[PDB]
Order: sequence, then C-alpha cells, then structure tokens
Amino acid sequence: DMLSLDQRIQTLAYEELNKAVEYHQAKAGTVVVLDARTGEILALANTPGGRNRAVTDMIEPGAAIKPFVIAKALDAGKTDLNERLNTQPYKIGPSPVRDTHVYPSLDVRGIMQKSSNVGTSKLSARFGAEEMYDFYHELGIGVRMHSGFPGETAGLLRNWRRWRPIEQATMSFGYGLQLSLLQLARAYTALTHDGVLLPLSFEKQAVAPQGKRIFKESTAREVRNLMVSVTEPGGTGTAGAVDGFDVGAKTGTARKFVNGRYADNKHVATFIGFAPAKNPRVIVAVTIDEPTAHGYYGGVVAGPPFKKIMGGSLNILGISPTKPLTA
Ligand SMILES: CO/N=C(\C(=O)N[C@@H]1C(=O)N2C(C(=O)O)=C(CSc3nc(=O)c(=O)[nH]n3C)CS[C@H]12)c1csc(N)n1
Ligand SMILES: [Cl-]
Repeated sequence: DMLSLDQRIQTLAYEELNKAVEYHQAKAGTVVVLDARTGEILALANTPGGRNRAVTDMIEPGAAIKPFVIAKALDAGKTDLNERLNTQPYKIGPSPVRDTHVYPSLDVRGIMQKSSNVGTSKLSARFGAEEMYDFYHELGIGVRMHSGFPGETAGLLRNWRRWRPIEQATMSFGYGLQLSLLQLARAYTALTHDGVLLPLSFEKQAVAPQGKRIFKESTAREVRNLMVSVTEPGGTGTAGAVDGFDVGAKTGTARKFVNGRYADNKHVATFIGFAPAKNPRVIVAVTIDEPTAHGYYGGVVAGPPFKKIMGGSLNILGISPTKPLTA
C-alpha cells in the first residue's frame, strides 16, 4: 500500500482537535498534517462527523496569508530586514486599516511577530493589483486541489479588474479571498520547501515531486526565521511552541461573514506552523470554527492542539530534537 496517511498521526490529530473544539465550545474544526519536504498528506481530521471540511470548506485566511505577502515583498526587493515601517492605523473611506494595538513602527520581523495588518497592507501596496492577483493565483488560491473527495471547490480569487483600492489592502491580511485549509497548508510548502510550492499527494513520494518556484531559497529561509518569532515571547503564537524545537508559525483570527456583514461576534481561529524551523519536516495546520468559550484568537484556541499534534508528530516520525529538552 502506497498511501501517505499515517494512522498514529491521524489519530493524534483527531483526538487533539476534538479536545480543543469541545473545550472552546466551538462549532467545528479541521486539521491538516503534511510532510514539509514532499507534500505527502499525513493526516486529515474533521469534527463533528461527516464531510471533509479540510477540503470542502472555504475560509478567509486572515493573517495566515501575511507570510506570503512579506515573502513576496522581500523576494522582489521592495523591502528588506532593516526597514522600519510606519504602522499607524488609518482609513480608506469608511474602511479602517488597523491592528489590535497601535504600534508606531515595526520592522518586517515585528510585522510578522505582532501580526500587523497595517504593515502588511503597506508592503502589499508596493505591488500593482494585477501582480498581486497573479501572485495569489500561483499560491493556488482559486485553483482546485483535485484531492479526489466530493464537494471540493476551487476557492475564491476575485478578478483584479474588480478590485477597489481598499480591496487590495484588505486582501493582503486575509479579507476577500477564500481557500480550504488544505490549500492553505499547501501554500506553506513554498516556505518549508525552500521557495518551491509542492502539489501535495495522498501517496508516498520516493522523492520530492517537481514543484514550482515561488520564492528564492534565501527568501524562504529568511521568512521561516521571522516566523520563529511568532512562537517566542513577544509573538502572537507562543501557545504553539514545542519543547526541543524551534517552530515557525503564523496565527489567524477571522471575523465570519454572517449574511452581509463581518460579525464581531463569531470568529474562525487558525494556527499553522512547521518544525524543525531551520530544516522543516512537518507542517501542522489547525482551524477551529466559532469558539465560544475560553477565548477566540488563533493563538489561544488553535495553538494548544497545534503544539500537541506537532510534538507528537515529530515523536512519531523519529525526528531528533534540535535543542535540549526542558520538559
Ligand atoms: C477580528 O479581526 N478580524 C480580522 C483580522 O484583522 N484578523 C487579524 C488576525 O489574523 N489576527 C490575529 C491572529 O493573528 O490570530 C490577532 C491575534 S492577537 C491575540 N492573540 C491571542 O492569542 C491572545 O490571547 N490575545 N491577542 C490580542 C488579532 S485580530 C488579527 C479578519 C481578517 S480577515 C477576516 N474575515 N477578519
Ligand atoms: Cl521539489
């Protein structure tokens, strides 16, 4: 049998996912676990029972898309690692562009670490609309996965000719475009596989299949290091840190679109990360739908199951820790 599924990881993922969903009294949840070098899908878990939401359900990614805007800006030389960007909030007409805190300025590392919508939108604004549209398209947004499961759709990437000026701003921190958790996890292979986006596979891969280069290898390596700051003190994703490893991750918290408004009530909490951060072996992605108890942010809600799924996955795959254990 040549199937990529690993039953121990799949069982680990399902149990931790259901604990998190129950503890936060959430409506639903999904997990994807990938081989970070080949794109093999090691686990897909969904709750409550029924359809494969990891493949079928399109979500807005929120700040989980920010790593790719930051990488693109660095890759194209439109920013660097020492620029400090004014990150004061502002508005375009009625629409605000603001962070949860007012940071007067941040470098690119701070934009990632703090999850600055303002910083990301200003980096994105250095590109034209059609450029960015093509960029989201080559990340696979709007491109069907052909996983073999029914109910799968391509996702949403609106035509660039219809973008209002505010739209390109808000798309850069995860508004307006839609993708499945599988498409989102797939995009993170461009960061783990040294700039090369992988197709993903449900069968064991003897080699890493031929991918498509999105970023230079140096860009991917620098961005992975920025993402380690997310799980260290000062970042939004400390709940996902794993003993004996450096973890690059990104949190996301998206207001749900109820009828015709973005609810300040209901949220989707996402945590996606990879380890070992220098030479990744595993990607773990977790999305918790509408938590109602014990917090609703991505770090607090989906961070804890990420940490237990990642740590156990590395243990199951025999990945040696890169630094002394302290737990
Ligand atoms: C509620 O805001 N709605 C947004 C949006 O701007 N989301 C951004 C995003 O991904 N965010 C994240 C985060 O990184 O988790 C955060 C997390 S900050 C945080 N994390 C904790 O774990 C914690 O205990 N406390 N705090 C303060 C701010 S909302 C923002 C949105 C984007 S698309 C969409 N439909 N909604
Ligand atoms: Cl490859």
